[PDB]
Amino acid sequence: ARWFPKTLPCDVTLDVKNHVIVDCTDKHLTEIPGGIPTNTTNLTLTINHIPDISPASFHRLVHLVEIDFRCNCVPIRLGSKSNMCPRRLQIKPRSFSGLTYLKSLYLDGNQLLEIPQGLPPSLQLLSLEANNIFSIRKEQLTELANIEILYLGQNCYYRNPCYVSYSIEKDAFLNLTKLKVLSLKDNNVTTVPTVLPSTLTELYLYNNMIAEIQEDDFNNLNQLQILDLSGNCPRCYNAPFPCTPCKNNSPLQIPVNAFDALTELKVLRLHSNSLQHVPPRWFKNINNLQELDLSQNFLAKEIGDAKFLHFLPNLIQLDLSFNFELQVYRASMNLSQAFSSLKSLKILRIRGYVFKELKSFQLSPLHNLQNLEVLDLGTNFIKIANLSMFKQFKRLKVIDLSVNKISPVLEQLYYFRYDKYARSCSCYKYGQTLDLSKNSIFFIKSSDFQHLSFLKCLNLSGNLISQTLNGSEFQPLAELRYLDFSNNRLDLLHSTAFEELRKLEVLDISSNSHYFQSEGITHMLNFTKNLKVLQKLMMNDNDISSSTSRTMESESLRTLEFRGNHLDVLWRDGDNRYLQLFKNLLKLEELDISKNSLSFLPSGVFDGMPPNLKNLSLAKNGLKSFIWEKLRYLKNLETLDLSHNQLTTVPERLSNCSRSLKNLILKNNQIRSLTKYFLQDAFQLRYLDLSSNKIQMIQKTSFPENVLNNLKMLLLHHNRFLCTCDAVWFVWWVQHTEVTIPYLATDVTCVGPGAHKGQSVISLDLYTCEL
Amino acid sequence: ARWFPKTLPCDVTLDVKNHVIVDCTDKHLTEIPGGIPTNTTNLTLTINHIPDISPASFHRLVHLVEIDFRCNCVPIRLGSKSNMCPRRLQIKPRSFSGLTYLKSLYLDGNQLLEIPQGLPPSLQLLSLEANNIFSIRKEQLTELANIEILYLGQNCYYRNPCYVSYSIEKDAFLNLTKLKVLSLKDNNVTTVPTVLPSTLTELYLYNNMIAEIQEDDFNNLNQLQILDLSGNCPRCYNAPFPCTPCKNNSPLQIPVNAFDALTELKVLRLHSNSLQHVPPRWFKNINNLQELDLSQNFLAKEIGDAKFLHFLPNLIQLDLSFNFELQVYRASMNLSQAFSSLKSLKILRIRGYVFKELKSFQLSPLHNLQNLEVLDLGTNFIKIANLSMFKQFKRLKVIDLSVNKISPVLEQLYYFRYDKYARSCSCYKYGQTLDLSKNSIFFIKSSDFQHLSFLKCLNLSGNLISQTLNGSEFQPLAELRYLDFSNNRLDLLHSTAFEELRKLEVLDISSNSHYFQSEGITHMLNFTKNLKVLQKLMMNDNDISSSTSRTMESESLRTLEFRGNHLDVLWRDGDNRYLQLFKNLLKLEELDISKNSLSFLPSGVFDGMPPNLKNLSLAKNGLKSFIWEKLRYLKNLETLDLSHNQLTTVPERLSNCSRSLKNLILKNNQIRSLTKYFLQDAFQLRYLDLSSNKIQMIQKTSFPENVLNNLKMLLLHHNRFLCTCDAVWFVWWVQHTEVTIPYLATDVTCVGPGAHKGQSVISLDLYTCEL
Ligand SMILES: *[C@@H]1O[C@H](CO)[C@@H](O[C@@H]2O[C@H](CO)[C@@H](O)[C@H](O)[C@H]2NC(C)=O)[C@H](O)[C@H]1NC(C)=O
Ligand SMILES: *[C@@H]1O[C@H](CO)[C@@H](O[C@@H]2O[C@H](CO)[C@@H](O)[C@H](O)[C@H]2NC(C)=O)[C@H](O)[C@H]1NC(C)=O
Ligand SMILES: COCCOc1nc(N)c2[nH]c(=O)n(Cc3ccccc3)c2n1
Ligand SMILES: COCCOc1nc(N)c2[nH]c(=O)n(Cc3ccccc3)c2n1
Ligand SMILES: *[C@@H]1O[C@H](CO)[C@@H](O)[C@H](O)[C@H]1NC(C)=O
Ligand SMILES: *[C@@H]1O[C@H](CO)[C@@H](O)[C@H](O)[C@H]1NC(C)=O
Ligand SMILES: *[C@@H]1O[C@H](CO)[C@@H](O)[C@H](O)[C@H]1NC(C)=O
Ligand SMILES: *[C@@H]1O[C@H](CO)[C@@H](O)[C@H](O)[C@H]1NC(C)=O
Ligand SMILES: *[C@@H]1O[C@H](CO)[C@@H](O)[C@H](O)[C@H]1NC(C)=O
Ligand SMILES: *[C@@H]1O[C@H](CO)[C@@H](O)[C@H](O)[C@H]1NC(C)=O
Ligand SMILES: *[C@@H]1O[C@H](CO)[C@@H](O)[C@H](O)[C@H]1NC(C)=O
Ligand SMILES: *[C@@H]1O[C@H](CO)[C@@H](O)[C@H](O)[C@H]1NC(C)=O
Ligand SMILES: *[C@@H]1O[C@H](CO)[C@@H](O)[C@H](O)[C@H]1NC(C)=O
Ligand SMILES: *[C@@H]1O[C@H](CO)[C@@H](O)[C@H](O)[C@H]1NC(C)=O
Repeated sequence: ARWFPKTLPCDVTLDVKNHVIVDCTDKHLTEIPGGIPTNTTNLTLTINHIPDISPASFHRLVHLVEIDFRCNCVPIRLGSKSNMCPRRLQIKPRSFSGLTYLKSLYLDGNQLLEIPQGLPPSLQLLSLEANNIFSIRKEQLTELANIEILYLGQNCYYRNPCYVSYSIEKDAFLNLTKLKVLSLKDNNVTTVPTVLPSTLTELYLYNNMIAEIQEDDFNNLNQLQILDLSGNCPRCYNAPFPCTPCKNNSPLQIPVNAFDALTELKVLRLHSNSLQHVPPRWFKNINNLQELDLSQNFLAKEIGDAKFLHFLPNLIQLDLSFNFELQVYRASMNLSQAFSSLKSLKILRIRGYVFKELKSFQLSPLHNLQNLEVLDLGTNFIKIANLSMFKQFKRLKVIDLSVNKISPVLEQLYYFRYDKYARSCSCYKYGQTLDLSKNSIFFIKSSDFQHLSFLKCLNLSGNLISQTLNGSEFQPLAELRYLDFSNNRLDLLHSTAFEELRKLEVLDISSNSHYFQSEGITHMLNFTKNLKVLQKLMMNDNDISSSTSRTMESESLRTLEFRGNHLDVLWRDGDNRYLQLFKNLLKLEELDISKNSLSFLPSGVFDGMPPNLKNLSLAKNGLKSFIWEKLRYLKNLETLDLSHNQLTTVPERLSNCSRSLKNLILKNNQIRSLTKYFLQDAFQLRYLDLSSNKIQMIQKTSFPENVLNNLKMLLLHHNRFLCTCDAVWFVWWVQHTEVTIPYLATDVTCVGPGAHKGQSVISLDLYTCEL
Repeated sequence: ARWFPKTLPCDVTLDVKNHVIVDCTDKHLTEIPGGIPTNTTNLTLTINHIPDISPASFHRLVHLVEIDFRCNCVPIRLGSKSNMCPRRLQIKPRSFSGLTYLKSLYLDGNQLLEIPQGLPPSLQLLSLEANNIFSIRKEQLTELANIEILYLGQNCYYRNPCYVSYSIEKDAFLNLTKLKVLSLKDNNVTTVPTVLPSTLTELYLYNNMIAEIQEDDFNNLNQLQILDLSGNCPRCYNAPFPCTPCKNNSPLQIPVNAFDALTELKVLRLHSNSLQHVPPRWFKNINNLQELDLSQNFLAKEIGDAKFLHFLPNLIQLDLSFNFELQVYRASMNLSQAFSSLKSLKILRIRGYVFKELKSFQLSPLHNLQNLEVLDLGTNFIKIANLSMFKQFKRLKVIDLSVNKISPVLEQLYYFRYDKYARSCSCYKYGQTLDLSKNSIFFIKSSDFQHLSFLKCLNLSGNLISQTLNGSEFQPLAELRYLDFSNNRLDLLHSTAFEELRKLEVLDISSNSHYFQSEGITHMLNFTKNLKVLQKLMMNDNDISSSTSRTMESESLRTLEFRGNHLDVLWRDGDNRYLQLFKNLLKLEELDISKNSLSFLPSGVFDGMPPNLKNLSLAKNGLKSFIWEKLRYLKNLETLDLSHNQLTTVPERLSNCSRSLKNLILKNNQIRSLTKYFLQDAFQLRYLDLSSNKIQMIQKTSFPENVLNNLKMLLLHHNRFLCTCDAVWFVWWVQHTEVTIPYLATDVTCVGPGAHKGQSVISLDLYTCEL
């Protein structure tokens, strides 16, 4: 099909407008490759080991609007220790001055000592994060007259130390009259640099050594929308990065008038500034403020008073998390009445207040916040809460009591990571959610959920629930669509478990292995019959090796996850009793029986499958053999996942095994060669992964072109390809096909013979085979 | 050193007396190898694919006392499905008649249709388990006149069906006048064969279809010591193998006088015979009975009466497990007073009686059993037990309440596997043990252990204990030496946790990841300081990535297991705070820090190790690099485990890195070659494992003979050895060395060049390299 093989080790993409995008991310390059198109608008060379840039680098590439050249020499402590960068990136004079249309230049993570000079006046975005530039001088910024976005952070901090204070000359940035975004985070800065251009919308000064704000510091910044001063005078208790507090337990000192000019301010972040008081006067001339982060201060007392809230009627989010007093376990949470001023508030987070008992009235300041959607009281060591108090919170989307000690999306390292916005080189959608995960609930009964019939998802994941559910425990939860009961100890003595949840669409009972791990106890896996609208059942990692019921039954269920169990034991060769375990799941479309130690599949398994099975996984089973002909029984099979097993062969004729099969995943097996007519007449096939096997040769008979050319994708990487004259067809076909084959640059490689060892097949000249 | 290389693919061992033991177990043989020594006494050829035996097989081997030729054609359902046996083993005439001294012949698992004829009269043991011989005729046993031990079981059952009843001619075995042991288990037998020779000591008739015992079936068996009739009329409820009960819920019917002749009987197994009553009259003329198994019957009621116990004053073990009535949850356990007649009883097991509440007086029948050592009341769904009742059981070695629902060694498939004696092809030693594992204990306090100060080991593994231990919870356990607290939710707010256990030698807090998995909670890992005689601490799989204490301290601790945590995060490059975490464990000799995602080791780690570290594991870390010179800091290092990582190199000179190092494990890495002088002057080295790497060449310089010849073991298997003329030394050395190198038969193999591919280096003739 293709007249000229793409030999360039980079992905190439058009988009008309008006971009030619060349992506060489992580291609182990030591040089900018030759042959990059002349029309290239966006060139990405991130994560390679290109030791320099010169006028030759970009000579022909005059239409470049963006160079992303990040992490070609990452600082020692941030980067790989197996392949350390020997010496800082070298940038020779006039390497960029030619690039008349260059709007964006990323040079992060290259150990640069200075702001590269000779940059073109078209430049809008310059990024220099994670270099060794720790002294900014007005003279070096004159080239940046038209610059709008300037990232200078992470040049002086514990992962990349400069061993001195950061220095910024007086008025360094003032004459940058178009600068909108300035980031000087993670830099050992000691004072807000001044005067700043008034054109700024976003100023990031967090994680620095600024002990005081002068009353003038933000005087002219009347366009500023985001200000972040977090992590100056940090709260260091249980900090999981090195942490130096301001001396004398001092807070970051901010004059009461410091923010007066900031009338456009939308976001103010004062996380981890050791604040003991939040003076109302701060917010006098800011009315448009939407997001305020006061997490990680010492505001426990202030939470009970908080007069400043009366000045914040447009505030959408408020974070007061991790303000607890050291060594104190409060009896209760004292929320000021001032919380009732927050007419616009959608999200309130008060993790880590740390208190024993939550009572209904303590939340009364929140009762009339009409727009409140999220109340997050996680990680509080709450021991006692009458859950019925949430009858007054039907309007909320999420009530998060996660990680508490109750008994009758944000990343998991969010509040405690160093820089949550550092650049590297779920049942909420069902409706109202009560997250009780990771608590101490050992016993449940109906009245625990009294007045909570509005709930659509309940998360009980990671409690201690160890009882014989009989259908009486959740009786009030008449609307519940999702129940996450994972990480408990479900005891399925009774097949009536869960049947009171009459609207239940999704049930997770994964990781309830405790009672399935024990011998000669009853287990009623036919409990599914009673749940008439159940769509998805997850029963992963339960170690299930025995069952009292021979069959699971459902008229509704579409997806069953049954991974990490012992069907190998249930289907012990010679025992027929459980071969139809899934057969009466009549609408079942997706079955995951990966990680079940199925070395082999007894005969009967495929006949036993329910008639509409579409997506079957047998991954990670140690399968050593597989009667491919038995796929004939699975008349609606579309996706078959046999990844990570020990198969040594493919079928003689795939078309003779299944007429429906579209996606066949055979990665990570022991396949040494393909059968002579493997894919012959397999017209349905659209996706074939044969990566990470031990294949030497592929001949045309096995891979007919009328089948290959309808493939959306064909994965061949990490095999043992022998590039002799017998491979002439494969090598040609690979070089000239339209079919998408990932990693042709990286990992489609001859292992021999000698001459061609280690070489990419895409680059292979086999002219000697046609003399 | 050796003049003639051992080329035979079998392990060969002398023992003077007077045995030449040739072991070819699992060597993928399709033929009996040539060159087996003529003096061979014991030849084992188990698990190979040798399709026949003939007079050539053993022609020269006239001193053979034993042939173990098991599983060269295992029945379809018991054996491998990837390599099924095509056709039953063929035994030609007169293959054994020469073997005049043959005392033992195992031919199990070969699909034999008949009892091999022409066997020598010296034969004492014949084993034919898992063949297809399901009709025994007196005529075929005339060859076995001197036989003592005859195993005929597993020839007709669900894993290897014959589709008919087993047949034994009248008096078939009678004229075998030396037969001591007869096993006809798992055979679809319908009646006790008669008459049996009176010389029998052991008779195994379990797992069969015998509905009745005739009163004379065991009349003449006055030497019989073991009788097993289990699994005839089985109790089939929650059976995890296919199970057909006798009709009408009938028991195995046994006349009251059936055992009268059995005066020597020591062991009687009546497991899973659906017995409702145990008539005293059975035991009238058996006084020497030591072991009785009555598990898996319907003896719940009978346990409360049990008059038969008065006839059993010499009984050592009694098993009454899994006698519960279906659908009944008794309030209490009713043990007859008759239990007090059991003067000799050491072991009593009553698992699966199934009851709610255990009370002190219910065990009073056991109060004066002076020899009682084990009381096992596991798997009973006990909800309530005042543990102080065990103040009356100081003399016991083990009190097992494992797998219950309390809240104030036997294999895990023991009671419910088909044939617990089927042949395939711990803190008890500290003193008194109370096993509370896998219960529902959510909260502990001191009084829970009142009157239990005698305890040496307590197993709390797998409870729900989720509290902030402060040193008050275990105060009475003044003698406790071992605490298994694994699989709980330890909350280490307080460094005083566990300090009341003043005699504690071993603490397991593994798999208490719950509170270490959460961010910005306190964790006092310095709790170790208070435990003055603590020798071993296990804190595996806790996911530990943060710690409030910088250092762990102990004057006593010798062994710390810290595997499955996140030291990679604690030692994040640039953070120095935790680099001395283990340093003040002054007597630490063994440290396991495998599975900690340590891609690299930051500098400081080895300087941070405590000074007497001997045994270090860094296995399974994905280590991509390792500064070998840093081993100089570990001045007492003896064993270093770097298995399962990604190391590509060894040190230039191992001796220059450590003077103390004796055992170096480098298996499962990516090592492609050895340094020129790798082991030069490494005089301390005794064990080197380089198996499963990618090594092509080993030269003499790297492996000097003065170092090699002090090695206890040297592992080289599963590498990528190239057998060219450059390998001449290695191939010679390997063939001629005394040094133990396992798997020379199986997996020390040339990968090339072409000519020698797949060939063992032991067998390699490289004469062309000296032509
Ligand atoms: C932040 O700047 C301070 C100086 O303000 C650096 O601290 C100096 O570091 C050297 C070498 O570690 C010491 O000998 C000096 O005495 C230090 N001075 C002070 C005042 O502490 C600090 O290392 C810088 N931080 C980073 C991460 O580079
Ligand atoms: C044990 O013997 C019984 C009969 O004594 C076998 O059962 C017969 O099996 C055949 C073929 O399956 C059937 O046609 C008959 O219905 C069965 N007869 C009866 C009376 O049940 C049984 O197959 C044998 N078991 C094994 C495991 O070999
Ligand atoms: C030892 O086996 C006893 C019967 O099986 C079995 N399996 C469970 N999962 C139970 N949970 C459980 O509580 N019991 C006890 C029980 C027994 C009968 C009636 C009511 C409660 C259980 N018994
Ligand atoms: C969220 O920040 C909590 C501070 O740390 C922290 N860590 C634990 N592991 C506790 N267990 C625990 O019960 N608490 C609450 C507490 C706090 C102070 C005094 C006594 C009890 C815990 N608090
Ligand atoms: C190309 O560069 C422009 C300007 O920097 C940018 O807006 C656009 O999103 C880029 N496209 C990419 C990386 O695909
Ligand atoms: C429930 O909470 C757990 C544990 O915190 C989390 O993994 C899971 O995503 C939640 N489940 C759902 C369905 O939201
Ligand atoms: C479920 O299990 C078995 C039948 O397989 C039976 O004992 C029980 O009554 C059944 N109950 C339901 C709801 O299917
Ligand atoms: C050798 O055979 C004899 C007779 O069967 C037996 O007693 C002995 O255990 C055997 N020795 C070994 C090591 O297998
Ligand atoms: C215990 O068991 C028997 C039933 O076999 C009954 O007769 C006896 O009286 C019971 N005793 C007590 C104290 O429960
Ligand atoms: C437990 O029994 C003991 C008698 O050994 C007694 O001291 C104690 O009061 C009982 N405890 C409870 C909680 O019933
Ligand atoms: C405690 O019990 C568990 C079984 O529940 C077992 O794995 C462990 O070995 C026991 N602990 C000790 C120290 O024997
Ligand atoms: C330890 O906890 C117990 C009970 O929770 C309490 O009696 C005691 O005061 C605690 N010890 C200390 C020093 O707080
Ligand atoms: C553990 O560390 C804390 C400070 O981090 C200290 O208060 C405490 O006493 C230490 N405990 C021991 C037992 O050394
Ligand atoms: C390593 O070898 C060099 C050269 O013999 C020597 O100077 C140095 O002391 C040696 N170090 C150790 C730890 O043996």
